Amino acid sequence: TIDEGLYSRQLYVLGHEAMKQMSQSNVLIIGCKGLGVEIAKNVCLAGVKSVTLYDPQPTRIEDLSSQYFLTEDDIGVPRAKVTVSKLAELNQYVPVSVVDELSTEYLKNFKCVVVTETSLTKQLEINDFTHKNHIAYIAADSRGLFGSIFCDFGENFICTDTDGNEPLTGMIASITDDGVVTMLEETRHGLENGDFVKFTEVKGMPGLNDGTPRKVEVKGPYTFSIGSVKDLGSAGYNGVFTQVKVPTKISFKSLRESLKDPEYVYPDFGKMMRPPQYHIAFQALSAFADAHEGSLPRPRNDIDAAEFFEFCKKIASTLQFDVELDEKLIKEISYQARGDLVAMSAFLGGAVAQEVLKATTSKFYPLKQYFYFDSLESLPSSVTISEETCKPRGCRYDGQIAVFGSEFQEKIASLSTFLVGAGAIGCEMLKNWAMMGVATGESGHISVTDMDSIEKSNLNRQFLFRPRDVGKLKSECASTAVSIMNPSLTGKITSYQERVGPESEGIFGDEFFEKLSLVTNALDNVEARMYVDRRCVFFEKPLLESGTLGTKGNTQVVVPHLTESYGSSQDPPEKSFPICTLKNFPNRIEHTIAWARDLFEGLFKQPIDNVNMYLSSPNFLETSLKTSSNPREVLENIRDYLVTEKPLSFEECIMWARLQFDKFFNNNIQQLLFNFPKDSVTSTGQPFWSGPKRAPTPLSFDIHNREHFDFIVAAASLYAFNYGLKSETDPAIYERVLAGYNPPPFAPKSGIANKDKQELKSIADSLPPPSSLVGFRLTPAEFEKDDDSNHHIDFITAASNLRAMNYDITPADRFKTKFVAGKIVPAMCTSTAVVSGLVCLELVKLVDGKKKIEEYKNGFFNLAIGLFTFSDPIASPKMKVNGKEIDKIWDRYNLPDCTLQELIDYFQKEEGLEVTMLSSGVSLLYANFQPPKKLAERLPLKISELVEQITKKKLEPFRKHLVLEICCDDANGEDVEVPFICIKL
Amino acid sequence: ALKRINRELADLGKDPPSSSSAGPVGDDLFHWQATIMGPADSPYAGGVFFLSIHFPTDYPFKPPKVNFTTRIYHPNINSNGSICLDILRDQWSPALTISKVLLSISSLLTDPNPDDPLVPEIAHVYKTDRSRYELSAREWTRKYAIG
Ligand SMILES: Nc1ncnc2c1ncn2[C@@H]1O[C@H](COP(=O)(O)OP(=O)(O)OP(=O)(O)O)[C@@H](O)[C@H]1O
Ligand SMILES: [Mg+2]
Ligand SMILES: [Mg+2]
Repeated sequence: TIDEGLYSRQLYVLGHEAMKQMSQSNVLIIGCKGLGVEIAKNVCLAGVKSVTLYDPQPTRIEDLSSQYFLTEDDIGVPRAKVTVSKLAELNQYVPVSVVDELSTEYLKNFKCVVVTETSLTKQLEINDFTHKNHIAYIAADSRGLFGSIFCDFGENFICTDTDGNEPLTGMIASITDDGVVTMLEETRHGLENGDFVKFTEVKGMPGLNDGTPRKVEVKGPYTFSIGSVKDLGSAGYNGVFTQVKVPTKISFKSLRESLKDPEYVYPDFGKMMRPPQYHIAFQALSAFADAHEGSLPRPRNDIDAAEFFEFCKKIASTLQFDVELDEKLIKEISYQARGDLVAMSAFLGGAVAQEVLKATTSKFYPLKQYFYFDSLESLPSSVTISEETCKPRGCRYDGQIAVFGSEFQEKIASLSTFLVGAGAIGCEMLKNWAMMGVATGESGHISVTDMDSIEKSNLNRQFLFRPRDVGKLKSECASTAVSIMNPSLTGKITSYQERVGPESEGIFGDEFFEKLSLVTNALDNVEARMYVDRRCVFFEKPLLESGTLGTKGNTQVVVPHLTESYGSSQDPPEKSFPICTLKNFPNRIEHTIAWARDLFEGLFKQPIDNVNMYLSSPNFLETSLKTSSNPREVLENIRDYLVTEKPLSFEECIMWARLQFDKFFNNNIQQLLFNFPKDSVTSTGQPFWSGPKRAPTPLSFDIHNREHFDFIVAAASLYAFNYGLKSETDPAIYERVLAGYNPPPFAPKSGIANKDKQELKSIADSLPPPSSLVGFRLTPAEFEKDDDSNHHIDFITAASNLRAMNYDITPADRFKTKFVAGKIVPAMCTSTAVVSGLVCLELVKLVDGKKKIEEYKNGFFNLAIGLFTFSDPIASPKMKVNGKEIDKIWDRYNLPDCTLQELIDYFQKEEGLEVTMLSSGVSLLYANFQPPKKLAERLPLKISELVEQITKKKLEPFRKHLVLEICCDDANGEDVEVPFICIKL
Repeated sequence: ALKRINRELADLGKDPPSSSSAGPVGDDLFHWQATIMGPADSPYAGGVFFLSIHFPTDYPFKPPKVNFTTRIYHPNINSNGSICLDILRDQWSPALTISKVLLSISSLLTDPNPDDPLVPEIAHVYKTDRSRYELSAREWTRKYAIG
C-alpha cells in the first residue's frame, strides 16, 4: 500500500519493510523553533504515521531567524499553533496535531520523543519515564555555532542493519574440502572476518544449498574460509554465495546515568578534547538559564561570560571531571548562547530526523550517545564583533546578528550569488539564503536557473513544491516560494529556464558572470559540474559544490588562487559490460536488463525514426546507401514498418508480438546452441559452457504463464502506440487470438557481383513513394520510467525475465528493473538538509574573504553509520615558468587580437619558449609539424579570423574572449607546461 | 586531454608506424581516421582497413571509441565494426597510447579468439571448417579491403 509514485527514491534507500514499519510510528516533537520545525519537516516528508507538536510559547521576532513557517504577522501567537497549519501541507499521509498541555502518561502514546529548547530538569523528568517504558528519546540543542545531539533508545535496542550496505554476493569458482572458497578470476568477495554467508546453486556439495549460515574466515582478497565441509562433500564447483546479516543488540543509558559518564561521538579527529568541554558548557548553560529566569547569557557580554565560567567550574567540580576547562572556548560558547543560525539548524535537523527514522525502523547504526559539533572556524574575523555590534536591533535577523554582528549582516545583504539547479539541494539553499537575508540590500541579487519541470516523485524531498505545482518549472516555483518566506526578496530574485552549457553562453556571458560574487552548484551530473567549474575558473569566482547519494554526502569549496578546481579530481567511472557478454553470454540480471533496453530501443524507436526520416527527407535513400553502416537493415526496417507488417487492427499487433517472442526467445537461442552445442569444447579442451557462460534453453510459448502473457501485452500495446491503434488489456481477446497461431517452421542454418545490390534496389522499388504518404508519421517510443501507464518498464521487465529464464538467471521484480534500467539515484531529505547546512556554513567563510587554506573545510558524511569528517582543501599546484612561480589552475596569458606570427614571436621573446601546438576548443589552429604551405597560408591571419576559417563558423556578436590551449617547448627542447591564453576580441 | 592527444600525434609524426597511419579528421582533435595494413601471415594480406577513433572528453580516463569502417570477416568483429577488445571496454587505464591500440588490433587480426566470440557463426566456421573460413576471409578482404 506504499505509494511508490511518491516515495520512489526513498524506498531505494530504506526499503519496503523499513517504510512499512515506519508508517506505524508516532513522533512527538517538543519545541517548534528552527531546529524543531526542521526536524518536523524532515519527519513529515519521511512518512511517519503522525507528528504531534508541543510549544505554547508565544512567537517573537527573533524566532524568525531560522523558523521559515513563521511570518511577521504571527507575533504573539503560540509557535505550534501557527506552524501546524503549514506543516500539514508537506505530506498528505502524515497528519499533524498540536497538544496544549503535556502529561507524563501521555508520552506512552508515541514511538519517538524529540526534545528541543527544554531545560535539563524537564529533560531528566521526561527521560526517567521514556527510558523504563521503552520509548526512544532524542534531545537536540543549537547554540550559535555549537550543537548537541543525545540519543537513548532503551537498554535492549535491536539493530537489524548496522551499515546500510547491500548484502555481499558473488560467484564461486571452487570450494575445497577444508572450506576454502575461491572467487572467479579477478573477483573480490569483499567479506570481512566474522561474517555469515549462505550458498546457493552449488554443484558437487548440495548440502551447502540448505541455507544455513556459516562463519567466514578471510584468507585473502580472492579466497576465504568457511570451516569444515567434510561431511557434506569433497569439492564444490561453481555456485553463488550471499552474505547473511544478523541483528545486533545495542544497550543505551539514560540521561541521568550518562551525565556522569558520557560516551562521545567525534565528528572530527583534529579536535578530540572539545566534547568534554562542551559537555560541561551545555550543562552550565542550563544552570545559568535556571538561575536567571530562563535568560541565556547576553551576546558578547563579559559579566555573563564570567558568571557562566563560574558555573562551569562548579559543574566540573561536582561531576568529578578531571579535565582542565579551556576558558577561551567556554567563554566563546557563552558569547554565542543567543545565536540562532539556519545552517546549524538545518544540519542538526537532518541529523536528528535521521536518528528518528533509525529509532522507528530499527535500521542503520545510531549515535551512541552524545554528539557535540562546532563550526567555530566560520566566525568572521574581518569585521568587528563586540557587544555594541551584536546587540539586538528588533529585526528578524537578531538570531544571526547575535553571532555575526550588524557589519557582517550588511556584507551578506549585498551578495550577488548564482545558483545552478533547483533540485532538492537548490531548494534547501534558497531557503537558507532567504533566512540568512542574502541579497536583500540595494546591490544584492539572486539568479537561479533550471530547465526541468516538477514531477510527483520530486515532492518527497523538495519541500518548496506542492502537488498543485506538478508540471510547472522548478525555478519559478522556488523563487515564488522563497519570496513568500522572506518578503524582502521581492524583486531580488531572477529565475531562468536555461540549461547551463555551451549553448547558453549568450545569456550567462561575460557581463552576467562579472557581477557575481559566488556560484553554487546543485546539479546531478558531472558534465554540467565540469562546465560550471571551467567557467568559474576562467572568471575567478568562488564555487560551492555539493553532492548526495542515498545517506552519503560531500561538500567542496573552490577558492580562486587558493585551492584546486573541481576537475582536478577524478571519480570512478560507470561500469559498462562487454558487448559479447550482453549479446550472447549473460550471467547476471543487469546484462538481461541492458539487453532488454537495447531491444526496446531497436524495436520501437530506431525503425520508427528511419521510417519518419524516409518520408520527410526527399533524398534519404541515396544518403543512407553510402552513409549508414547497414543500409540493408534500414531498407528492411522501412519495408517491414510500411508495407510488409503494417497492422490494421490490434489482433495483428498481438500476432506481431507473438512473432517477436518466437524471434527473440526461441529461434536465436536455437541458432546459438547450433553454433556452440552444450557438449562443445574450447581449443584448450575445457567445456565451452563453463564458468561465466551458461547454457541457454529455448522457451516454448505457454499462454497460461504470467511472464509470457505480460510480454505479449506490453509488446502489443507498444506496437499499437507506434501505429496509434486502440490497445486492450482483457485476457479474453489475447487468449482467443493467440489460440489460432501456426508457428512458421525454423531450422538453424549452417550458411554454405552486384546481385545483392540489385536485390537491395528490389526492396527500394517496392517501397511506396514519399508523395503517396504525406502527413503520415509513426510515433516513436521515447523511454520514460516515471510513468507506469506507458508499458515501458513493463516491457523491459518482461523481456529481462524471459531472457533470464533462457539462461537460468534469477528474475527480478519491476522495482529492481526500474532501479537498474532508469539509472535512478537514491535520494533522501535528511542528506539534502545536511549538505545544505554544510554549504551554508562554508558560505559565511567565503563572504568574510578568509585567505588561509586551513580555515576552509571540505566535508564528507555518511548518515547510515553516523560518520562525519572534515578535511582541508588541496592547494593549487605551482610551477616554474621562465624562472617564475605560476599557478597551474588560476593563471592565464592576456593578449590582444594579434596575428598568429605575432603571437609566436611574443612567446619566443617574452617567455623564451617556442610554440609547437595551439588549439582553440576542439580544433587545431597551429602545429609545428604542418606542411610549410599551410602555415604560410595561415601565419599572417589574426586569431579570430583563423578560428572562423578553421571552424567554418562565424564568431557570435556576444563573444568577447577566446580561450586557447598552447603547448610549447623550451630552448633546449624540453616540454614545459604553460597556462592557457586569453585572447581579447 | 588536448595536450595528451597532441603529444600522441607528435609521437606518431616523429616515429612513423610503418604498418599504421593515424591522424585527425579535418582539424578536429577528437575524431581520428586510422589505417591498418593486413598482416602478411594472415588471410587479410594485401588489404587496407580504415578505423574511426572518437576520443572521449575525459581522455585518457575513458577509452576511445574505435570502430571499423571496412567490412571484415573476423570472429571478434561484427558488421557494425565493433571490436571485442578488453582494453577498450572496462580494462582501459590512462596509460595506453593509440599506437598500442593499433598494435593490439593488428595482433587480433593476426589470430582471432573463437573461444569468446562476438560473431558465433564465423567462430563456428573457423573452429569446424578452417579452409572455408580462409576462403571467405580472402574473398571479403579482396572485395572490400582493396579499392
Ligand atoms: N546542465 C544543467 N543545467 C541546469 N540545471 C540542471 C542541469 N543538469 C541538471 N540540472 C537540474 O539539477 C536538478 C537536479 O536535482 P535532482 O537530481 O534532485 O532532480 P531530478 O534529476 O529532476 O530528479 P531525480 O533524479 O530524483 O529523478 C534538476 O532540477 C535538474 O533539472
Ligand atoms: Mg526531473
Ligand atoms: Mg537527478
